[PDB]
Amino acid sequence: ARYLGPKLKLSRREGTDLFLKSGVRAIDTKCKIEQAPGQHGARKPRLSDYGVQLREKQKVRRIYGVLERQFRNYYKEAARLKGNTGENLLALLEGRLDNVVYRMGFGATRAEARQLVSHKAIMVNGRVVNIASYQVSPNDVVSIREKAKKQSRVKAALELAEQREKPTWLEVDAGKMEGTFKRKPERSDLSADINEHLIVELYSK
Amino acid sequence: NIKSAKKRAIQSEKARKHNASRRSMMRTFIKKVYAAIEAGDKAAAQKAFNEMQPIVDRQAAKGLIHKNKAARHKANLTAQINKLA
Amino acid sequence: TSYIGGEGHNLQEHSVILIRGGRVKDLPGVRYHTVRGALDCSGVKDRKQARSKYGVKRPKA
Amino acid sequence: MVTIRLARHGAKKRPFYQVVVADSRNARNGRFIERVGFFNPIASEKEEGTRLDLDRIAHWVGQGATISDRVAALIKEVNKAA
Amino acid sequence: SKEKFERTKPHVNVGTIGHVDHGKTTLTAAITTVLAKTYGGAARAFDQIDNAPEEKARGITINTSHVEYDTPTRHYAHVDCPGHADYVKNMITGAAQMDGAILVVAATDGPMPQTREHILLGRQVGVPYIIVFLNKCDMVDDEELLELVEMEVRELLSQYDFPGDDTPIVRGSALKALEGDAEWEAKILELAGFLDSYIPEPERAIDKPFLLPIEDVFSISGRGTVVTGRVERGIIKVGEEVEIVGIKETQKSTCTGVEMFRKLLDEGRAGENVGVLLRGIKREEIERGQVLAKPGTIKPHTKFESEVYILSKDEGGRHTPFFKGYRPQFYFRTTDVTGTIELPEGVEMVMPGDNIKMVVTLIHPIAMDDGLRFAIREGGRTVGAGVVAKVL
RNA sequence: GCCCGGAUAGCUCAGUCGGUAGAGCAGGGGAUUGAAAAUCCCCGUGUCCUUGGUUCGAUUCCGAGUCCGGGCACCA
RNA sequence: AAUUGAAGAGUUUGAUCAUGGCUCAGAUUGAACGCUGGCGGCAGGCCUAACACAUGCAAGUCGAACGGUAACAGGAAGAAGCUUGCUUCUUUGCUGACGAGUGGCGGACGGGUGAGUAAUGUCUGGGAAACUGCCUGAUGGAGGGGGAUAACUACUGGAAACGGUAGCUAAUACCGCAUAACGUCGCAAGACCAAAGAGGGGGACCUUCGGGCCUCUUGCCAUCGGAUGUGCCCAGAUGGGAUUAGCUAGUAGGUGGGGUAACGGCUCACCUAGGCGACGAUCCCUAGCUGGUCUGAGAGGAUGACCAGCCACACUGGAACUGAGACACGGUCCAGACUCCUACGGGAGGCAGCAGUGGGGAAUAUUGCACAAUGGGCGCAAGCCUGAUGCAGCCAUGCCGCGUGUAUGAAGAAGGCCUUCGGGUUGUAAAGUACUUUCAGCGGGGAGGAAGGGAGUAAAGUUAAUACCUUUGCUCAUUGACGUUACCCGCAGAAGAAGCACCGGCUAACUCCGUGCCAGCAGCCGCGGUAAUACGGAGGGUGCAAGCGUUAAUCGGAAUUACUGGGCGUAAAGCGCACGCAGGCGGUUUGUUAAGUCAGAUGUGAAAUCCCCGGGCUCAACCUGGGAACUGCAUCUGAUACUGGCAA
Ligand SMILES: Nc1nc2c(ncn2[C@@H]2O[C@H](COP(=O)(O)OP(=O)(O)OP(=O)(O)O)[C@@H](O)[C@H]2O)c(=O)[nH]1
Ligand SMILES: *C(=O)[C@@H](N)Cc1ccccc1
Repeated sequence: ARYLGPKLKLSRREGTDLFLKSGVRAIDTKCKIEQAPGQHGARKPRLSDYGVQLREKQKVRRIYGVLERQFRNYYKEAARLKGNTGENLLALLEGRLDNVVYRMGFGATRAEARQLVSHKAIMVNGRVVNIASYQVSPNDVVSIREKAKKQSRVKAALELAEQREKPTWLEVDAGKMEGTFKRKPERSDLSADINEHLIVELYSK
Repeated sequence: NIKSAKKRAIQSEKARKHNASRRSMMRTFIKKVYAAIEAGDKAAAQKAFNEMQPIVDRQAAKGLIHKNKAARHKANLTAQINKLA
Repeated sequence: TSYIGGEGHNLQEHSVILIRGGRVKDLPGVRYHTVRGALDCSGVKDRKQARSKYGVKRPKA
Repeated sequence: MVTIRLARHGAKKRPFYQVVVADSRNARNGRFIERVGFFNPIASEKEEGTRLDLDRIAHWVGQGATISDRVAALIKEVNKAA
Repeated sequence: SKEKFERTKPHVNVGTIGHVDHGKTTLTAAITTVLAKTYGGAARAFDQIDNAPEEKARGITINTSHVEYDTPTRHYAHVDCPGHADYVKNMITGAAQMDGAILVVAATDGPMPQTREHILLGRQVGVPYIIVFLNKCDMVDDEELLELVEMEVRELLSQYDFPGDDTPIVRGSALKALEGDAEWEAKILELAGFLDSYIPEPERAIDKPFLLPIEDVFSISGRGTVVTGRVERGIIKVGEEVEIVGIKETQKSTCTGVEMFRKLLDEGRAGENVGVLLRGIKREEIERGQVLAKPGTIKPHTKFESEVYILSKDEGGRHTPFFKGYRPQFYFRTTDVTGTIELPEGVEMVMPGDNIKMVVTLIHPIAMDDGLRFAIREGGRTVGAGVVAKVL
């Protein structure tokens, strides 16, 4: 289900960074970005209508790593929600536990965060959840199991947490390895560089 | 067939000999009453009618007739005796 | 009538095969391809691309 | 014979009984007259687990409804005192 | 199915070898009737053995009929084999089940090459003991030449490294004993008596990885296709998942039936003459020549080395020494596979009577083992009798 | 397992009661042409399915085996 | 909170704009095939041959109905060993219980298949000429006698199947007599009609020493009910074809008899001469119907597998009996075909019930475990039967979740590939190193689905009764197929787990080498003729993922069947013209009826599924509560503008 291959080559095809290898290094730089998406990376792409909205759709999927079958499922759920379908989609895609624990700083990157998820290292509301597909509800608290606590990996990931923007719809402790979800994400509180407008239009054909 | 519910087979044979025999005797009394009506003598028909009356009543109560048919035989037969006289 | 797919085959008057649909637009009347990979119609030899068609298995080496 | 029996519904290994009034000569999940409520033996300490329209049960027993002892046990477990 | 097999007597698997019209079928029938007086459980006749239309079309045995009878000290399962050159196929199937064969030798003629051919494969299949039956002695009353014909039987085993002088000489009339001539029926009792003193108990290693050859293929209605044979090594129970190796790909199936002589059995073991029912397999998918085995054990090979002893024309083999390229049929327990001979350097003319070796590569993939004794035939006659030297 | 028929150069058949294998339909190689029809110039490419035997010598004599097709069975 | 929802591109031509078919991009399925393939949860899994079938099992149960008990275990009398009660053991229905038989009840439910059927069916909504075991409510009765048979003995036909002759005995089996009513017939007088006892316990009394008697549970008969089920009738709706135009004679209707639980040509006798039909009868072909599923913006089109209601059938066809109910899957009789046994005279049998097999087919599963749970049958009950069901095995068939690891890693290697031979690229990719361990594997703990039932005991009731019995609590030992479970903990170790199609435009993604209108590719435009982004390979890249493609099938795009929502002078398309019936539509004024219409109310529109807000399985799939919806139909009471009817 995971890409589990060249985790940084994905950012090369889209020309921008996707935080797959933020890590303990400030700026990557040894990735050869923007000059070569591949072997013929110097060639200018035609960029047709269908393709440009496809690259917009595929960019967000490389962010969370979710595949199409589950992403199509997320679309219909966002479709059956009242209000703005396009704005609903980013609320759900930020609701995944691995993404939430990523916002807490317990996970270096989303890929590193998913490891904590499946290895039952995360416990929310006294309930350990292994499914990364857990859509977090408002007003709850997340944490780490004592045996899976401070085992040399989550500590350094906490150091990476001070170099991030730290979202405002949730809160972390970082003193006793704890975190709490206050409210659902607002469209004005996210990265703002990612577009979801064309993604709605691709699934409408 | 090889099923111990084959009893209902030989029981129904034993039941039909009984039932058929009793229903044929009930019908011959109905034939008996008509002959008097075909004769014209109301008194003979009167006598025939009053003796078959306690017969059909006893058969419907035994579950042989559905009680409405029993009533009709006593009914239309009396419809004959008034038209006769 | 039926079309014979792939490069080289071995059918001779018999050898039970399988028939699937598909017009080819070159041979009038022909509307069926022969399912290469099934029954006594062996797959083609040495085809690494699109081996789902022409019944070539994944290399045993 | 009109009875107030149950009806197995739900998933495999995860049972859910639906108390219902039906004809005794019909299937378990077949035709009936009307449901009365439900039974959740695999429930928890949430807040629910059983809802029996005790009035509707009584409206049929007057007509001649024969309650099955599993359901009658639930009537005794929905206790008329509390 | 009914009647589970009771293990009250030491079970032995025997059979008969001989010649066409020597009375093997007649004797097997006569054997059961004589045993019928001490235990009425067989009482088999001639037609009980020959059950095929062609067998009653020419009065000969072409198929292996199975029969069993038990003495108050042991239990025996006899096999009636066909006695023809073109019927040597079913003959070896019956020979593979023998812990000990019996020679039906008519004292009227004696040692015919076809009779020698029966012992030749017997030595090559692994028959340790053979009790001889001097049959048809009812028409040959010249006791002088009775001993003369007995002497030639003694020497034929002798030149083929077998104790012919130690072998129990049993006279008898298979025909008169079948009708009831007590004198000849006593011969059958002498046959049964010597049967309990010349046959030891063979060791069956059931602790070894399960192996089971294919003897015959059946298709019981309402049950599917069942296959029979004798378990070489290992054990099997109902519901045991196994696999089969044949001349083509390995197929999987689970055991759903363990029977012996149309009678039930819970667990199958090595040496017993039992059968296993495959799970949902067609008659077209399974044919004579394959072999059952334990899951993930044997991969079919295609080459091996083998020594051999070639017969002569006056022995049953050839009279003309051949060259490279000659391809006779390599016979081993259930096959008639033809293969090309890759002879070693130094010999160009394999003269009839050689004890030379060769490297064999077959046209069909099959499961084999080191030290397997087999024989080679060609054109309707046996040409070789070798041993698997080494697998490659 | 048994009993027969096809197994003959790309394809279809003839040739035998031993003597160094044919024909037809083919198809193909060159000159002309952008490339071909056509025209002119030349044509066999064969394990007689495989293997052995009675051999001065086997397509044909005897069979075994494998492949395909067609009949009987047998029924733990 | 309860439908916030509609995309287009390629091809006619030298080029263009229309018209117009053709084709693809999407989703889906009871899927098949090719390749590959780790686990798990929930569902589905013979679409063709309604083709033929071995074997096991699928409906039995009641002694609290009876005569009996052939067996099993006791009691009791006795008998032999011999440790004089330690054993052996012939009888005895006297008990616990119980084969075979009589009788009661069930077997018409449950389960399967979809052949037939185009309306005798189904669906929507009504209606009256009905019936209704078991359950439940009301009022009474429940008195007294007789005659047979099976089982069982004797004998005996037949191989078997399967009986026969002569006798024995009981009952909740059968048949009377008595008594009858708001019950039946009739206007009424009157006439007539029912039945069955067993089970437990016990004081006085009574004891032909069977027992009566008292009392409690249950049962029996009648009548009116109720509920539920079932039968019947009407209206509307429910396929294609008009190259099918007349069809029907018990047919259209009336009268009388018979018959049906009930109405009727349902069936007969007489008379009348009619009935249906274009808003489509008969005939031909196809098909189970609906709730629903899929698709679609909706309207619609297609479809009817699983789940649920209804109808039809049981090897083919036909008939009838029993019974409340069948005019009957594991019932009966006959005929026919197909298998089988045979002692050749004569008989056995129906898997479209769970499995299973041959065979058909592109293709669809184990001759498994249990009655622990739910439901059903009988029984007072304990329990017994239970292939319904609960579970398991097999299959990637579908849907969802999870895994094949995370971080670090520049000499920016090797090798492969391309190259302006500079180098680029594969590429943080790998190795090395530091951590982690889900699920598999192995080893221990360990939920819940379980409600009850049985024995003991206390109390309140019924009663002469502290008894029996019933109800409400308590106590002990417990009932678990799945099951080496769900789940939790521990240990070893990156360890055991990534393929599939594609890359000319359509439509996201490329070069080289090799083959040269050869081989092959292909959905369309079409490619290939010696410099191929389209053939094959190689490297790279793209999409998707334990699945990826292919084919078949459906709707969509297709406004190319246009009701929403198309056109007809030249593109396909005005009949040659006109008259005119049915039909359709119709100026204007007043009144009126209130049908259509519209408002509101009522009953109904089954449940589940679809939509909304919540809850529980780690989440989801899935299950589930309430609500909404079910866009339709019938009735009632009103409104009178508009359409229609009547009248001036
Ligand atoms: N007089 C006599 N005749 C015998 C005797 N034994 C056998 N026979 C006859 O020989 C004939 C042999 O027939 P089979 O019994 O089939 O011979 P076989 O040895 O089995 O030969 P295959 O059938 O080829 O295996 C029988 O028909 C008998 O009549 C015997 O001892 N005495
Ligand atoms: C099956 O019964 C085997 N045990 C013996 C057998 C009998 C007949 C044919 C083949 C095998």
